[PDB]
Amino acid sequence: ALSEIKSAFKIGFYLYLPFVVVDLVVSSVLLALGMMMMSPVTISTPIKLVLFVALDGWTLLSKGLILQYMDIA
Amino acid sequence: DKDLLKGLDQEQANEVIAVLQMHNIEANKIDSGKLGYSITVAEPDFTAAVYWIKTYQLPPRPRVEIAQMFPADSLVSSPRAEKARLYSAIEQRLEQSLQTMEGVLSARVHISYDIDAGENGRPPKPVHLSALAVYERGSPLAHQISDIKRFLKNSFADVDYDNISVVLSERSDAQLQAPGTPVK
Amino acid sequence: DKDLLKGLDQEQANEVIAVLQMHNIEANKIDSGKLGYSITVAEPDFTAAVYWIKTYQLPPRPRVEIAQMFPADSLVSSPRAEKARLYSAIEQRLEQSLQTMEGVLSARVHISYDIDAGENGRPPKPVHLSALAVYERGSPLAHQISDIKRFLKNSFADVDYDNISVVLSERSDAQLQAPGTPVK
Amino acid sequence: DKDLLKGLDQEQANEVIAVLQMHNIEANKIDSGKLGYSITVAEPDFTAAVYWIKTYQLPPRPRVEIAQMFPADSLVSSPRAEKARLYSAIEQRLEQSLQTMEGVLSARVHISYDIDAGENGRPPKPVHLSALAVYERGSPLAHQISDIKRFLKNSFADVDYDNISVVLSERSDAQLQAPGTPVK
Amino acid sequence: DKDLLKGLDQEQANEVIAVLQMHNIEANKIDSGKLGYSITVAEPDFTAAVYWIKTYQLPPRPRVEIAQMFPADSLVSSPRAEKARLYSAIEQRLEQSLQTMEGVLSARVHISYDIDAGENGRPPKPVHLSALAVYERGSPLAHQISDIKRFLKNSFADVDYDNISVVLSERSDAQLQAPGTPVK
Amino acid sequence: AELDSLLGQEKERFQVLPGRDKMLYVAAQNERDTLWARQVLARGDYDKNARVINENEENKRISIWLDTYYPQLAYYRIHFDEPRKPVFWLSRQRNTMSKKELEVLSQKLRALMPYADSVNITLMDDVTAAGQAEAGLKQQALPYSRRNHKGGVTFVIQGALDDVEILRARQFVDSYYRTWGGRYVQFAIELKDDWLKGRSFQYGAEGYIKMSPGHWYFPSPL
Amino acid sequence: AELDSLLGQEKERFQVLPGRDKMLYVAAQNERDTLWARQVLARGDYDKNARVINENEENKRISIWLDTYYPQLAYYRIHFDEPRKPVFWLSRQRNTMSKKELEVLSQKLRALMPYADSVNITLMDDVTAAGQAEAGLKQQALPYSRRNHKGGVTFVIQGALDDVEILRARQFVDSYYRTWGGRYVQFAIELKDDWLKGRSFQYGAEGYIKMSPGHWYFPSP
Amino acid sequence: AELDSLLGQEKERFQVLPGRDKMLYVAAQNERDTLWARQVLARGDYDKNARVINENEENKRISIWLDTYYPQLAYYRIHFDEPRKPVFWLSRQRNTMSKKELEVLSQKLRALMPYADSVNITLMDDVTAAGQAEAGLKQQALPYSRRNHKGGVTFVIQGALDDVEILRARQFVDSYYRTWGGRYVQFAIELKDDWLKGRSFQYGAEGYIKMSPGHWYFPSPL
Repeated sequence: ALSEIKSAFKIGFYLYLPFVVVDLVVSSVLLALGMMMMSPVTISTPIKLVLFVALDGWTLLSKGLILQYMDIA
Repeated sequence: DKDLLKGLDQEQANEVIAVLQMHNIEANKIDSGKLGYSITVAEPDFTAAVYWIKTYQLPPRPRVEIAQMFPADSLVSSPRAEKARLYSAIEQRLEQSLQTMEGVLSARVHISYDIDAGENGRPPKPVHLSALAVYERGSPLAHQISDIKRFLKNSFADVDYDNISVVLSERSDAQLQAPGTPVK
Repeated sequence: DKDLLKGLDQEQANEVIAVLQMHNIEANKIDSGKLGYSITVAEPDFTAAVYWIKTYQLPPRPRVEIAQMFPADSLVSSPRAEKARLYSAIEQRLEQSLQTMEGVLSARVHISYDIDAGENGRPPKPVHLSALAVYERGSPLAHQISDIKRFLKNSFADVDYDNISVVLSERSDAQLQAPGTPVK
Repeated sequence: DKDLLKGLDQEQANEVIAVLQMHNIEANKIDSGKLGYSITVAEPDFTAAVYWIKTYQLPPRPRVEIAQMFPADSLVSSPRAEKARLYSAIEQRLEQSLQTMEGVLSARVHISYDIDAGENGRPPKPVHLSALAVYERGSPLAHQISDIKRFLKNSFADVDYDNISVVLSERSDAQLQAPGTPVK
Repeated sequence: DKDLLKGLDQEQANEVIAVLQMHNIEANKIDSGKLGYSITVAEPDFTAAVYWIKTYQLPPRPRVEIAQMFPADSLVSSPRAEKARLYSAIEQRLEQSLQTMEGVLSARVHISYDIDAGENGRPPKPVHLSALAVYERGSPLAHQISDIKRFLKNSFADVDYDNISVVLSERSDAQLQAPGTPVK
Repeated sequence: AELDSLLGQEKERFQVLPGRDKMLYVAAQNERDTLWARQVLARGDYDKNARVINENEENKRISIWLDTYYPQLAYYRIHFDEPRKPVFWLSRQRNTMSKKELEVLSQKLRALMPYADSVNITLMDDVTAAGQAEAGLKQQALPYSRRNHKGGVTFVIQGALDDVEILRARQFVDSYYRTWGGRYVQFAIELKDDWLKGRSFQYGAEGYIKMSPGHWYFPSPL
Repeated sequence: AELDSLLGQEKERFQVLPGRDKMLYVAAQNERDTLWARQVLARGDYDKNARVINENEENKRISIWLDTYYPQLAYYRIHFDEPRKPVFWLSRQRNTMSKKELEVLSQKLRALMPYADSVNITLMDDVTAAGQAEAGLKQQALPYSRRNHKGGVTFVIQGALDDVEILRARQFVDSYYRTWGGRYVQFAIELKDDWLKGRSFQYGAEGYIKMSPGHWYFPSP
Repeated sequence: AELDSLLGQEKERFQVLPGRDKMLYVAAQNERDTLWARQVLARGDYDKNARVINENEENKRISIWLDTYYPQLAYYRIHFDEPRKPVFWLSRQRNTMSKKELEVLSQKLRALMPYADSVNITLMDDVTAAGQAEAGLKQQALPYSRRNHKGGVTFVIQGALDDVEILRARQFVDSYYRTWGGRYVQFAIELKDDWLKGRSFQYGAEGYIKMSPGHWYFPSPL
């Protein structure tokens, strides 16, 4: 069990990495305009949510996680 | 000198002249500058040259490969779009390797592609190969079929000798003499 | 004086000339600086030179390799791409090491590609090899087939002697005399 | 005076010269400053020299090594790319150490790449080596196959004397006399 | 006065001259400031000197080390890239200590590398060594196996006397007289 | 310019024969020198008429005339070592010809080849043609299976052969057809895998194939 | 100039023989000198006619004539150690020739070799030809199997040979083909992998191989 | 421009012999000095013709002539310690030539070498050839397996030998091949993995039985 919490926490960081690029590239285009004060979270979450289902995310990590364990499909 | 074709390619005009000179009519590879090449035939040879253009389907289309519609420039690529690009480079490298044998002028190799087995619950099927070849004449081309099946057998994981079909043929007659201008 | 191919590079022009010169026609290679080379023949030799361009599929296309379909400049690299870029550099190093033997002028090695064994929990299959070679004439090329098998057997994990197929052949007859200018 | 190749390299021109001087035809290494070297032969010796360029596949391509397909400048580096960059430096250092033996002129060593075996839960398989060598003539090259096996048996984890295959040969007859200019 | 190499290094030109001077041909080393040295040879000796450039694979590549594939300036260092940079400096320090013995002119040591024992629960295995040496002539080179084996056996944690492989040899005959100018 | 000087520098590979029908035959010995000589006569830098002959082409051409004017003939090959007096190898134990019509055939074959002066007809024995074919097939350690029927034998070489048994079985057949012809004895090399690949079977006169541990298949008696 | 001055500097590796049909013959001794001397005559710096002969392809040329005009003839090799009087190694126990037709065969071989003056024909036994091939194959300690039949003998070398024995075999077959040729005795080196590397088995009369603790393999005799 | 002056400064490592066929021979000693002397005669800084000979390659050249005109002859080596008078070591117990056909062989060996004056033929014994190869192999404490047969003898050294036994065996075979040559007795050094260095036993009901020497070896778990 301690080897599975270790093997899960370093997969979730790799998953974490593209999103940080997204909410760092949408928060910096507001400061290029005169938008220094508006909150970028309410703009970050739809542009992060319509990209993950359009690129078929939840059927890409559900396949890639079961391929570690068994001969799926 | 009525014109027939224009806007062609360097290799598209060398096939039109090679077809028309086989049927006793001459042609002219007139350069058009920045437009390309243009083939002009004589006036008595215009009816025959139009009929052999329609019959032989000239000018030739560019030859297609499977890895041309799954380009490697996209930011994401499916495993379906990565196995078709791997197999399309294997079936070209095997075609380049078959031409260096003793007597072969040209060849063509096909491999069975795999689509549904990446996601369906079935294991992937066996691999099937198919080859064509054109041999220099004077060759006993019944014995050459055992040197191509032996070379193509263990270049993959596991194929049988029943899953390989080789259909080869000797080349045509030589064309050496000039066609001849119409006596007018 | 008629031109048949322009814009060719150096390696393409030296293989168009070497094909035409063995069929008793004389070609002329003309440099043009930035626009590349160009090849011109005489007037009686044009009907035959177009026929050998069509038959031999000249100019030669560049030779393709599997490592070109998966470049190392991509931001993400699948394990199917890293294994495809590994086996294509092993089969290039093996054919560059076969030319350092005694009598070999050219060689070409193929490896069976296995890519789907690593993605899921299936065990890998055996690995297959296949080679071609061109030898100097005067050599007993029946006993030269055991050294390429012994060299190729333990360059991988575990192969047998039934998964290696070597097809080798002596080189063609030497062309040393000049073609001959047509009198008129 | 006719040009064969141009835009070559310093190490690429001495191989074309070393091949043409073996077959009784002269060559001239002309430097062009920034554009590279160039090699010209005489007009009676142009028909044979194009034939040996086509046969011997000149100019030689640069030698490929496995550490070039996985460069060190990458932002991420999988353990597949660290083991491939490691084994590709061991088989370069071992073939640099084989050239310092008594009588060896050149050599080449291949390691069996097993990259996924240590990753998977299955135990890693045995490692196989293979070597080629070119010896100075006058040597008893049947007894020297045991010193190379003794040298590279203890350079890895667990190799047997059955997983090492050494294929070696003596060098060619020396070319010391001048070719000779064509007299007309 | 025909040049054959230029742009060479200081230690590269001393390896080209000492090879040519062994075979009765003399060469001139010419400095060029920033563009390196250059070696020229006489006209009757150009045919032989090209043959020994091709045979001995000159100019020499710089010698490779395993610590160059894993540079220390990288921000992320694996345990594999730290264990390989450790062994790649123990391997150089041992061959630098082998040259200070009584009669050794050159030496080369090879440590067996272990990588895939640290990341998984597999235990490490016994480490193997291998050596090469060149001794001054007139020395009993059969009794000096036990001194190198005794020195190497206590520089690691667990090695056996049948896990160490020493292959050594005496040096060549000295070249003391001048080549001589080719008169005509 | 003469014809022997309009060809290449090496005046050893070609041989010009003065024909009897006011022509001039050049005799090459392979298909690369035949195209080397046909390019000269096709570009038209020679005034008179000339033809290029060969060994395999002329031996294929004369069998079309002989397959119409002399059917049911047992012959092997026409040999052209000296191209002025060719040798016609005829069978002995298969013909019904006396001494008169052999001279008639030797005059009608002379009229088909204008470069020749006389055609020599020698009768080769019929048993040594298959004795050399079997003894040369046993020295190469090749497995084979001889089938005897009237007017021709047949050697079948099948199974999974390795790379030495293909290269040894091809250099012998091409060296035997060159000196005997493929009229009488025929080799059948056939590289295929083993029949009934991974199936256990019960051979001999009442046979079945076990498709599974519980599946019997009853084809032809294996 | 003369032909021996248009060749290389060292006038030892080429022998220039005067013909009989007003032609000149250059006798090289391998393929590298044959292609060295053919570039001279091919580029055309010589007035009259000349040819380049060899050891191998001259033994290949007069076997094409000798399988048309003299079939069923048992011979070994035509030796050219001195090119003006070659030696013809004919067989003794397989020919039916008297004293006269050996002289007619000598006169018909002299017409085939215009550079020669006489042809010396000797007769060798077929016992020493197959005896030196078995004693040399036994001295190198190689595994072999002899198969005798009429008009030929073959030696089969099989097994999982190492890298020393495939070099000892090649240095012997190459040294034997140079002397006797492949007309009588033929070597067949094919190498296979071994099954009983890690298996336990019983050898002898009742032989089997245990491929597993629960798996027997009975090989066919 | 004399030939002894066109060589190096030290005029004691070469030796120029006058020939009978008007040609000067330079007798070098090893392979490194043969190319040092061949470069001089290749660059062409000498007027007349000359040849360079060697002890290792005049014995390889004279055996090509000898196994065509005198087959089934038993001999060992030709020694060139005095190059104007060599010694030919013939076998006494394996040939029955008389005195006259030994003087004809000595004159035909003389006409092959134009630098010699008289070839001296000595008959060496055949027991001491295989006797000094066994007595020199027991002195280095090496494991071996003597195999006698008709007209030759072979010594096989198998096993997982260490680095001292490889050096002493390779250092001894090179000192025996120089004296006797590999025509009669041959060594078979080969490394494989078994701690019993060549010998093998089988165990039943009485102790151990020394097995026959064979090709199959038992790999050693140890």
